[PDB]
Amino acid sequence: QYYKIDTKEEILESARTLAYDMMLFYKGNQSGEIPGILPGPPTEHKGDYYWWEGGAMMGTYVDYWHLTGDPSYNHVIMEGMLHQVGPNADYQPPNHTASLGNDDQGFWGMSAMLAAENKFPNPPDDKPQWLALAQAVWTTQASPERHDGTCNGGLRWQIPPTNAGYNYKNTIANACFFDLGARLARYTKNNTYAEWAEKIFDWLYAVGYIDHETWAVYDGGHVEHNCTDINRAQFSYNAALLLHGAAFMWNYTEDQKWKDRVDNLLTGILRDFFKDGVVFEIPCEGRQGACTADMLTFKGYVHRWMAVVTQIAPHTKDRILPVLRTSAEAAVKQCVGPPTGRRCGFYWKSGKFVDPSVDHTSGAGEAMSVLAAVSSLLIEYAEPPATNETGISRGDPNAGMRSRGAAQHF
Ligand SMILES: OC[C@H]1O[C@H](O)[C@@H](O)[C@@H](O)[C@@H]1O
Ligand SMILES: [Ca+2]
Ligand SMILES: [Ca+2]
Repeated sequence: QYYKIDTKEEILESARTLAYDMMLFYKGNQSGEIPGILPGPPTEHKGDYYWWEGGAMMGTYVDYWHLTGDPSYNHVIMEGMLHQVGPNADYQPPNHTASLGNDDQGFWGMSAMLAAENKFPNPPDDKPQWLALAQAVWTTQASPERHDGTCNGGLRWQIPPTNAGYNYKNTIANACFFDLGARLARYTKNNTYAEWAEKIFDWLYAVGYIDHETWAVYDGGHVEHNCTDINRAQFSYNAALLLHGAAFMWNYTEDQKWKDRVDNLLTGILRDFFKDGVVFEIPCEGRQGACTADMLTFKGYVHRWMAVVTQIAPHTKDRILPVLRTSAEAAVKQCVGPPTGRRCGFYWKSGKFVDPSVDHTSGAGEAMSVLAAVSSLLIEYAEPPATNETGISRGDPNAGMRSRGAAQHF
C-alpha cells in the first residue's frame, strides 16, 4: 500500500497527493481549454466524461479545501464553477442542452450550495454568488412547467421535452431538488424551501421509489405507465442523497418524522451498499466492464455526504464513521496501480487494483471517489455546514427569475 491514513497528518498528506492525481485529469485551467469540465463529452470523442461530472469534481474540491485547509486549487475551482453558470446564472448554459437534466443541473447547484455552506471564498462582486446560484437552480426546478400531473407530480429526468428520457420521472432528479430545498431551508431559514422538500420527499415515498418496507431506493419509472414500471436498480447515490437531504430536514425541523426517515434510510444503505464495511456499487460492480463513467463517481458522493450527515444528525455518527473508515481503508489499499505505484481503481471491496481501462475511461471518477473518501476521514475536525448566521455568501431574491430565463420560452 502506498497511501497511509492512520493519523491526521498521514490523511492530510494522502489527500494532498490524491488531489494532485485527480487534478492531472483536468485541463480546463490551461490555455485554450474550457474551465469547469473534465475531458469530453464522449459523444464528441473529446474524452470520457459529461458536463455534470465537472460539477461533481468542483464540489469534491470545495469539500477538499473545507476538510484539509489546503487552498491550493481554490482559484482553479472558482474559475470552473463560474464558467459554467450560463447567461442566466442558473447552471443552464445552452451549449449543453443535450446534457441538461435536472440531475446535471442539480449537481452544479449542489456544488454551489456546498460552497456557501463551506464558506468557500466568494466570487468577485460582479459575478454570481454561491448561495444565489443554488437558489437559481432550485427556483428553476420549482418552476410550474417542471411539475405536471403525470404520476401526480415529481420532476422528469430531463429538462427539454425533446430530450430522450423526458418520459422518465426518476429518483435522482427529485433527490437533487429535495436535497437543495432542504439545504436552502437550513441555510436561509426560509420555510418555503422546506415545504417543497417535504412535498418532493412525500412524492418519492408515495410513488414507491422509496420502498415502504425496506427503505431501498429504486431508480425511477415512466410517465406512460403512471410511474409503476419501477426500475429497481439501486444506485448508491440515490439512497445517500435522500439520506443527506433528510438529515438537513431533521436538523432544520427537529421533527421526529425526519429522524425516523434518516434512521430508516441509513439502515437500508448500510444493509445494501456496505459489504464487510466497504461501499459497493451493487447495480454494476459485481463484474468488471459494466459501470458507466457516471457510476464510477457515486461512492465518492456516498462518503462525502454520509460524513456530513454525522455533523448535522450527530446521533448517526457511530453508525457511519466506522464504516466510512473501513471503506476508505479498502479504497487506499487498491491505489497501487502502475505506472505510478499509486493509481486508483474502483473495485475496493475486491482488494485488488483493476485498471480503469476495463471500464473504458481514463480513471477520473475512481480518482475523485478516493479523494472524496480519504478527505472525508477528516470530518471530525471540520466545521459543520454554515447557515446564514455565519456564512459569507449572498443570495438573490430573483435567482432563476430573469426574463431571458429558459422557463420563459418553454
Ligand atoms: O448513472 C445512473 C443514472 O443513469 C442515468 O442518469 C439515469 O438512469 C438515472 O436514473 C440513473 O440513476
Ligand atoms: Ca444528463
Ligand atoms: Ca472512453
